[PDB]
Amino acid sequence: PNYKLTYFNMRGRAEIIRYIFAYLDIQYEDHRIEQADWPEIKSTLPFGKIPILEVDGLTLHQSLAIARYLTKNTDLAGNTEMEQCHVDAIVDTLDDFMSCFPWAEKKQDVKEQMFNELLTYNAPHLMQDLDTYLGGREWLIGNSVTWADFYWEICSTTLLVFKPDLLDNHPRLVTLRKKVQAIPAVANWIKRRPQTKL
Amino acid sequence: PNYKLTYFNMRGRAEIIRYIFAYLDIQYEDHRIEQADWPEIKSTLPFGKIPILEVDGLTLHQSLAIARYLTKNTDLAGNTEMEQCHVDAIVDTLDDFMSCFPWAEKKQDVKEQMFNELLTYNAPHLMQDLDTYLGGREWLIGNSVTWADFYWEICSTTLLVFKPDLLDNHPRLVTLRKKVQAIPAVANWIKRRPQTKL
Ligand SMILES: CN(C)CCCC(=O)Nc1cncc(-c2cccc3[nH]ccc23)c1
Ligand SMILES: CN(C)CCCC(=O)Nc1cncc(-c2cccc3[nH]ccc23)c1
Ligand SMILES: N[C@@H](CCC(=O)N[C@@H](CS)C(=O)NCC(=O)O)C(=O)O
Ligand SMILES: N[C@@H](CCC(=O)N[C@@H](CS)C(=O)NCC(=O)O)C(=O)O
Ligand SMILES: [Mg+2]
Repeated sequence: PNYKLTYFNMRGRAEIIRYIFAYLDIQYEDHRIEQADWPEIKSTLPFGKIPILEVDGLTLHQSLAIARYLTKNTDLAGNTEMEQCHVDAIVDTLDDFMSCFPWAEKKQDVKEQMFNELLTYNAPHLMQDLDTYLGGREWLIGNSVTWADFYWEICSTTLLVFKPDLLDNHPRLVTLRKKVQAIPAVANWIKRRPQTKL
Repeated sequence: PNYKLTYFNMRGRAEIIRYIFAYLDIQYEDHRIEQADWPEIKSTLPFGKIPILEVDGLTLHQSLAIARYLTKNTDLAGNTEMEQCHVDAIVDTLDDFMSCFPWAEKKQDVKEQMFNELLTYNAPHLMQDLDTYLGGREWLIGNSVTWADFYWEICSTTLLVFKPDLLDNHPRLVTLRKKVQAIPAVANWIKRRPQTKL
């Protein structure tokens, strides 16, 4: 099966998919577009949003729907039906927060305001909830790595760009990040991927 | 299993779970709370949000994570892995849009203006995408009903409270609502359920 992933030249919402392809050792075309090219592609898409994944002439959309599809019947999914629910719940909780940021805001003063509010007021409480949820366990769900751990690592990486001191009082969440980053397939991708801010 | 759903006295984010329970003929306690008992329960919740589902003492959160868990290994989920991806993608698309509305805004004039803005520009754009995606086909995904159809009907029911003429130029989306509402288990629930605005 031939895979083509289309997104902007960033980690962003597409990176979870990039991690999953790397972990499962699946070859794919990593198509990165400029904003100048986007409107022409946008107009042809059913819902006009990216990332999209083309699989055998069939265009999938929604990053987490795609991530779930790719991890289905693999070791990145939950090991029980209930664990799969916990995986989906943690990912959605993270996705809910990341989606609050006005990534596409053109007015800089309004953008900086919102980022500062979310990072200063809201982010610390999410960290507290995540840290308590993890407890003293090795991974977020179950006894082995899932794509929820991937998603945590990806979200936290972007948050740390704007607020470097986010996990100062959360050593266990730092440990989880480093374990995800230590997985060979993930480590390899982290080193070779295009180095962008977001 | 012993199920207990906790949410406000409204359809809201919980209604998709209530539809699935009714369609699959699965018994559960539909616990509806007032504002008075929310702070007490909120403290016991790992992530401080509802709906939540308690399954034999084990708590679950995130409405769509719970919905997907309940539809596991049924035809409601989608027949193939690819269809299940389409189902997930449509639901997330609808959920993304419904999440844009300022449901908890206390400034009534601000709320009015933001609702009007979303219903005038964004809603019609999404409706055209949904309508063309459905085409002249019977259901949104595949040959039979999925919980994506349920979710469309639920979301559109709330949207029609604020803009009654939203689907007046989309007869195919009106037809889809009617088909879902006519499903015996859904028809029974819609008659039974408490009457609320949202
Ligand atoms: C052209 N520019 C204005 C558009 C670029 C959009 C952008 O910066 N996307 C972006 C950048 N960083 C994070 C997310 C994001 C949003 C929601 C959930 C997410 N999860 C991981 C990243 C992520 C999204
Ligand atoms: C005053 N406050 C305590 C009540 C706020 C509850 C409320 O109005 N929630 C609500 C009401 N109507 C729709 C949604 C909603 C939000 C996001 C995705 C959704 N999908 C279906 C409903 C829905 C949520
Ligand atoms: N919930 C969707 C959201 C996708 C989305 O909104 N993507 C943004 C970029 S991060 C986009 O397409 N922006 C360009 C546009 O809206 O025209 C997902 O996770 O895929
Ligand atoms: N993505 C979550 C969002 C849940 C959510 O935010 N629910 C609202 C009520 S509809 C809530 O509990 N808000 C927290 C609060 O204001 O106390 C889900 O779908 O379950
Ligand atoms: Mg979501």
